[PDB]
Amino acid sequence: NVTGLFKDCSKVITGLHPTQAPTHLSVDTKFKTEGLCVDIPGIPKDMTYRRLISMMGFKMNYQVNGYPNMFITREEAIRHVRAWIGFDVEGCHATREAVGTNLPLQLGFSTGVNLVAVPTGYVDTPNNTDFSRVSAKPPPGDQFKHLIPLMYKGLPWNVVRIKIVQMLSDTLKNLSDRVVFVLWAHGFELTSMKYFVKIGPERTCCLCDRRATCFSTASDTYACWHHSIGFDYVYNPFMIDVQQWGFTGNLQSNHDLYCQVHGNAHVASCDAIMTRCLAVHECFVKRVDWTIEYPIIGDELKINAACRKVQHMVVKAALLADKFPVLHDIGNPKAIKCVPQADVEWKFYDAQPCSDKAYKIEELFYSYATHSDKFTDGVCLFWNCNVDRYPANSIVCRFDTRVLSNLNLPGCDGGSLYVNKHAFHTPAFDKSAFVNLKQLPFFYYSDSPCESHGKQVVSDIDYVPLKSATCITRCNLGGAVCRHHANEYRLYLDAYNMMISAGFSLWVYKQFDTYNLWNTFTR
Amino acid sequence: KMSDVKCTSVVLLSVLQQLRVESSSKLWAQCVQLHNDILLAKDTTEAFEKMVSLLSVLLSMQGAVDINKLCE
Amino acid sequence: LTNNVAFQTVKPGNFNKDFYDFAVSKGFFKEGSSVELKHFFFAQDGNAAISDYDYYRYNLPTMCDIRQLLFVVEVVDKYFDCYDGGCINANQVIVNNLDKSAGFPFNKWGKARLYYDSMSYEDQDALFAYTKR
Amino acid sequence: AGNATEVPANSTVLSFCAFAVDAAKAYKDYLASGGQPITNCVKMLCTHTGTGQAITVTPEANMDQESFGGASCCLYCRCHIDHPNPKGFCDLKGKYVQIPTTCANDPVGFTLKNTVCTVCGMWKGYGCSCD
Ligand SMILES: [Mg+2]
Ligand SMILES: [Mg+2]
Ligand SMILES: [Zn+2]
Ligand SMILES: [Zn+2]
Ligand SMILES: [Zn+2]
Repeated sequence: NVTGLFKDCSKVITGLHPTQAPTHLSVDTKFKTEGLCVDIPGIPKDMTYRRLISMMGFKMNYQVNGYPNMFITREEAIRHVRAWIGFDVEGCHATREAVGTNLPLQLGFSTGVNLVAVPTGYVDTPNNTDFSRVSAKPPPGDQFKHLIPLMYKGLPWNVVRIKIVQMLSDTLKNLSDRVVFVLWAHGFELTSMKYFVKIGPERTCCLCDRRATCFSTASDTYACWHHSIGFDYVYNPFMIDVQQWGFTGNLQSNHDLYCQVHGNAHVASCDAIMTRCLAVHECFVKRVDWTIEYPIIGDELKINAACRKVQHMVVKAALLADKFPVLHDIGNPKAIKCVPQADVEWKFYDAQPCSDKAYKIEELFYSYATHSDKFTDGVCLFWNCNVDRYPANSIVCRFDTRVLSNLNLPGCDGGSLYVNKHAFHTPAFDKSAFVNLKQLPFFYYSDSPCESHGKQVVSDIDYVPLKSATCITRCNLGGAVCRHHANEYRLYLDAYNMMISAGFSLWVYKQFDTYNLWNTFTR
Repeated sequence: KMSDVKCTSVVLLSVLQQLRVESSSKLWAQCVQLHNDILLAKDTTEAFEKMVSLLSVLLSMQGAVDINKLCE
Repeated sequence: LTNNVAFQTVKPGNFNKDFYDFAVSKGFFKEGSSVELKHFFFAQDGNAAISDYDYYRYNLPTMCDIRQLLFVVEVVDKYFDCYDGGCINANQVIVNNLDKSAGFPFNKWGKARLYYDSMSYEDQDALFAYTKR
Repeated sequence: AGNATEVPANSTVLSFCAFAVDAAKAYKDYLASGGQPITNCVKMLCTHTGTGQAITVTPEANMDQESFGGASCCLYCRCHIDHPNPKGFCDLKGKYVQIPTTCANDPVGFTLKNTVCTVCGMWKGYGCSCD
């Protein structure tokens, strides 16, 4: 048999002089005498011939000990989100001096970048091979008409590969230490990646210590993401084949199933975004795993501690304010009381009851469609759960998906994929859910003794001059300090601001009011 | 990255101008020329060489004691 | 007017580093992207004013086709028949921001507030009547 | 159109060596880990009489060495990559090469490793008049 790899595309019919023919199948047949070759001095070697060499069907699945795999499995990809980047290419056919092969033209990534490159290909010469510019034309498909003007706007390839290294470098320098490309029509993209990729044994950066992901041909040196200026080769990408995962028709119809957000403006970045959106759906819109971990990049533990503090405070305050008989917890897979001591009846619900504590954790998938008229006693508590419109009694805390930060990564469909430890995927944000509630207004409830020295009451507890009207912590009157309460108020305010800047929004039943906390205070 | 070059060039010209360099005349013309050329450049390398040529001006004078701020 | 020609220069803009750090922190200004920095505060050197006043050399005497002009002027006028105009007294003009420059040589003694505040309505109407002749 | 050129038994090797950064060491590591060497080389027909000098204009073997189509031996010329000759073309494109029939099963490996002594014009070890 044969393959299409290195399939010649020149239009001349005569074979090559054996001494300049790369293989035993690409010789001419006058020399072919019983599978062997005999030099016939009646004909000499040509001294001018320029045969384009198609570069498709590469097929790379080897096993060498020093070299890392290039196609990774599904689990090794799930672990390394943060590093996924879509990829799509558009093509063009060769015209006059050759025919039968495609050349890369427009490149598109998950970022909304679109590069165009002049058509270039690998030509031969009687002395060597050659990377030169060749003539081409767009595909005769009508929908591909938005490619006709692009054929005179190209760039020399070196500019393109430098731009690519730079775009990747400042997209990923603060997230991963690699890159994995998600792609669909695997073959042609692998073909295109001949232009700017180079593989080889694992290496570490120079003047930095992280693994190296860049190559420079001039100086012959590697680089990480940070220290990579002037370098023009990606040194060890990883890949993934989404269509390999058991999908049927074109990705357009497949994506069209769920995400109604990403339309199709006719470019390549659109295809890249759709591919990545689909890959995120296929692996993450399910239930969240607790065995997957992620490194911290960074500052995150502050956000976590802030969430702890604010949860404790808000729930304690709501209880002491209204004194609910029963606390209908919801969405808690670990029956752990947030406020530690609370005489209120404390339920636990979930749509995923654990093995143990299942007797505590009753199975329950909430939906306002049905359970709207069920828990009309006490109050619920939707900490980070994600349902439709919440019941008029609740204490919801829901992550807004519109904020920008390096922690949450775009997902489907409009909902984004938060990543702290174990990746949480949250649906799109909308207002219809909170039609029964109102934003929790800031406050600070304390209930404990005061400074000291005095350790009694009015008025021997140390006062400093804090004048704020919302630290509801009798002892307090305008001098309102008892040191303890004062710097505690400062700390908690800082924590609240950090939490609510990270993205989380709060809400409370409409009945809430602060004054009754003062009413509690009078002793 | 290139945006960082453009930005630091803006700040450098501001410092020069507030060091009274515009009093002299041909020097200020050259500084303005280099600044406006950097703001319109397209590739990083030649922008960097214009940047060093323009910083040489601030270094050639003894108004700013760099041995102080270079303390990290 | 005076013994030595003045050379005016144009200073460069000012940088708001906090906002730039914010915007690059949230992932903006990527290489090769579409949105970017294209609008700056360009500086000019000495002979900037005169080198721009010199741009009038593109104004040349022009003789117009008198008949077609005399027709299009009528049509243009017809585009303009829904309004109403006419002289008004001094006590009906509306000046927003009476605190701008008053041209030369009046800018040696204050802004437009002064002259609009030191001439009674009689003097203003008299000035109008004067320029009508 | 065009004409096919490589047999399916070469796809992995050719790809993995056309993407590498050091084609020579890549191929050596490929062999050294249980690989099947490259094999649709053009094979000549001659008298096995003449100089032992492999690099020649016309197939000139002895009873032991074996004439091969030169250009189809330079790995660089085979994967369609650039040559490391500082300037600037492969030399084996145009000539014939003669390899000891023993090792002449793998032509490309031999061409990569051994070299012709400049004096005797023959392979260093197969054979050389020098010393
Ligand atoms: Mg498209
Ligand atoms: Mg496409
Ligand atoms: Zn580095
Ligand atoms: Zn060669
Ligand atoms: Zn010798």
